[PDB]
Amino acid sequence: MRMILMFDMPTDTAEERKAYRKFRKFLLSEGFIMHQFSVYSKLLLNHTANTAMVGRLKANNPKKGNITILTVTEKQFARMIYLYGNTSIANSEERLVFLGDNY
Amino acid sequence: GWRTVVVNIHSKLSYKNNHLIFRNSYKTEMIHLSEIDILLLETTDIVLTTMLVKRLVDENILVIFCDDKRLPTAFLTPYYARHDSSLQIARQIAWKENVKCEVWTAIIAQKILNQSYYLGECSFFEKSQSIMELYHGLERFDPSNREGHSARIYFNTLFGNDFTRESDNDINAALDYGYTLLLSMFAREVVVCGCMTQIGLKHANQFNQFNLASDIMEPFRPIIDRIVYQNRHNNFVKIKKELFSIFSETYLYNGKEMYLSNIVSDYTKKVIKALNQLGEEIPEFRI
Amino acid sequence: GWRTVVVNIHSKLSYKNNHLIFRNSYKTEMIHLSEIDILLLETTDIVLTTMLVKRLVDENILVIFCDDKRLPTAFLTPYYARHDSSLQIARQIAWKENVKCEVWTAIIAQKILNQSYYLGECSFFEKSQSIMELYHGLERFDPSNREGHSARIYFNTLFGNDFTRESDNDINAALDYGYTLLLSMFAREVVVCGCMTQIGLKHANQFNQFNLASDIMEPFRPIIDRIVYQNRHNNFVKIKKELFSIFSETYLYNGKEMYLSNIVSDYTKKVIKALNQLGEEIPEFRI
Amino acid sequence: GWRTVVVNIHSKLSYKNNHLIFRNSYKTEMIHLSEIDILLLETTDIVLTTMLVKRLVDENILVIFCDDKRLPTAFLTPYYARHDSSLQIARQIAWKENVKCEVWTAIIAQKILNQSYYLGECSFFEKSQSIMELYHGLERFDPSNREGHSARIYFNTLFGNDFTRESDNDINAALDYGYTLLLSMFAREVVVCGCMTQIGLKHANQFNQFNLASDIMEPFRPIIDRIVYQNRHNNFVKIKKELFSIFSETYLYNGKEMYLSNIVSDYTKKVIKALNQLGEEIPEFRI
Repeated sequence: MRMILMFDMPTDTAEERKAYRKFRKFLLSEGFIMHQFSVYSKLLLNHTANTAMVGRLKANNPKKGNITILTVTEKQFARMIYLYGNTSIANSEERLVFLGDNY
Repeated sequence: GWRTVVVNIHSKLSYKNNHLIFRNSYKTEMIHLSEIDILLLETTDIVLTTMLVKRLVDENILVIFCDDKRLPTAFLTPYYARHDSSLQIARQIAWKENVKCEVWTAIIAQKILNQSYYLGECSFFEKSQSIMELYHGLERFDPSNREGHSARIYFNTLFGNDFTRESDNDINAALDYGYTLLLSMFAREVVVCGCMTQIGLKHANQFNQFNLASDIMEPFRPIIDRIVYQNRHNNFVKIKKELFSIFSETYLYNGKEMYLSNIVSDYTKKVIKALNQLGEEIPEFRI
Repeated sequence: GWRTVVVNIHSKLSYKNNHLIFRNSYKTEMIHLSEIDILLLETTDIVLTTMLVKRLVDENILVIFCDDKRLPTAFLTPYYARHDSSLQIARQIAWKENVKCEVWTAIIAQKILNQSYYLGECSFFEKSQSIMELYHGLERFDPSNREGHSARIYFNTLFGNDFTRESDNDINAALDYGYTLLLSMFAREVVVCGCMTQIGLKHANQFNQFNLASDIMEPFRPIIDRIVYQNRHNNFVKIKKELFSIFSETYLYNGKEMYLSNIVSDYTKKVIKALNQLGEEIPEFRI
Repeated sequence: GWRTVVVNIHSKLSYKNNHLIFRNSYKTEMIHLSEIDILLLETTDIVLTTMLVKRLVDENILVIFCDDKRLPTAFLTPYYARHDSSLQIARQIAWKENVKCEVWTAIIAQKILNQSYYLGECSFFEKSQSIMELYHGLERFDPSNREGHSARIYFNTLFGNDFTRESDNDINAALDYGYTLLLSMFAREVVVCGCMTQIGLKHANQFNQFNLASDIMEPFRPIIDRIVYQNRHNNFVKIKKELFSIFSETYLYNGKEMYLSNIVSDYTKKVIKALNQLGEEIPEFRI
């Protein structure tokens, strides 16, 4: 089960920033990878590990913290497109793909 | 697969969950294998796993390995693409010289006709329909060598009288590059058909593994000659890029407009079926 | 009859006392029925009467209708006492391949010669000498097909090496506009001759329905490319205004200085009569 | 179009907003062009505009012009109905005498069979048995002239022994009128197909523009013969009106019950497709 996780929280206060750093380090220690800001994902082996991970995430959530958890298949995970104002290549149907000089 | 993935950058490639995994320090990207037709490695700093190579052999994806100069060095050839290969070997050994010389003669006629159509769209006289005249003069066993004369008059008319195929200029380098890529795709198609690639349909004395794929790839050379003629003033890098744009561009088959890979696959299929059925129908490709 | 009545202006037609009454805003003209031979209507604003149509059925005169584009659309077909042109179409169906190849080669030679001569008037000796060499090198069956070897050098000489016919620009649209007007005039002349325009002089391509007129109008094509070369900087509207003055401008025929309509008429008549009589004389037009 | 518009009255016709405009002093009426199939002008006092004629040519609507006697004089024939005509001319020139004589023989067999069906519905056992014997005796090249004998016995049995096809009586006048209308519709269908109407499928020596449309219209003659036989006692005007009621009446095709125009269009389409495909299937029409 592919676990997509979004994380947001007010960062204004210093205690809030410290809590954000602590929660992010906890997410990295648990096996989650950060694709972009507030965007993370982790591959859970089965439903039991997913439930335990949900309980742990609820326990480690900081004050004012908000976490969105969604379950996604590998086919939907490969179809994930990220557009930075340039969009991800995986969503593109282009025939030729260049990792290298685009010339 | 519909997608030609070219890797010019140093990175590590792995195979995970029917997905090609591109891992680098800057970023990581996953591309499904079913969408991938051809895999091209243009540098010597790329790393790969033998498990991903096995998955590529099972997926029947052509893997090309280039040199430090980026020119292609060696490509992977699977031993068994399909079970019909072992049954097709007996038919290839049972082929007749009349069918081989007939199909090869018709293919050479299609190539010369495609040159006359190319320089008829590039619009010349002696070059173009002198080559059409050589096409009407083509005969079995090729005693007059009208194919080599059509090539000499073709390149000499396009690039100038001082030009030659034996020159080391970037024009002939790009010509050999496009002939190497098209020869790799056609050779992979012949591997899909299962027949022996080393056996040619023209000269039984010449022994080369690429002979058959070259005979099948003869009619498509003018497509490379066009972009080579347009980009001849551009640098070899931009010419190689325009040569890579041929995979993205589409061409009009007699039936409908299709991609180059589909035209090569269906053309090779009709050629093999025509060879096994002794010339039922000859596929004709025109620009 | 003899005189061919053509109406290019808004007007009304009536029949009174065996006399055709043509009424236009400027003046009224009455023409005897026995004097008229072929009747053609150029525009869509002409008004006619069914009684005059019946008198024309008794008089056997051919009625030709045209659209706003001036291309002939429909013609009147009587159920009895048919016109001689319908009997003349059978000879067009009987046209030999040798006569068609001779007339086609002569037309291509005239067009290429006009292109080289126009390049000589533009004071390019190398390009005009090359196009003249291709003109002297043209051969039958199109075992040369230099009409493009003169084309590429001619367009590259006129508008520059960067310009081409495939690119989308006001120059190419202007060339297609002039070729559309000349195709309308020559097509109207072929319709006056009665021969079917679907049967072309070129044996290779039957795709176009105007192929006969499109092949006959080739020797007059460079006259459009001259004005398109002079006005090339102007917008497409101004190029259309300049190309619209070709009807008013007078050109030099071999015999005498004449209008373009009479020149195209005599050329078309000589072409048709030469095709039916199997090459008595080939009309030659030089700029 | 589904609608046959007949104008016997003096008036002016214009084209406005894709609408046929009928303007008269008493009243004005507008009829859409898409609903209009055939346009018939039965008088010489009708006025029309060349723009409306061009719109009728683009709409592919048959325009018929009659005389003061109201008999049809001349109909409008468009030069190009569709782009497939120029490609179909080469196929018509490539047709074979075996396919022409075979299709024409089958069509004549369908006509004689329809005459035997008409005499069978008329409860004549000896006449329909004799016509059926001539149908079973029809052969290629028609050496016995069983078609002309079937026509002579048909008209001589229907109208009496003293009757003949060369008579000037209103019976033969109505027969030639219905043959002229059906010949006009079938000729318009042949113009829609694009093939040459002057080339017949029976005798290459006979040269007539209506030959092919007559060969296609041969099986439908008995439909006119029925109404002519029923209304023979009525005046020629009422017989003409009953002949005009044929367009409103429907007939049963082998597939289903359809209108006469649809049966003629689909029948001509199957005939042209059978001629180009060399007798794949022969459409059969029965009363």
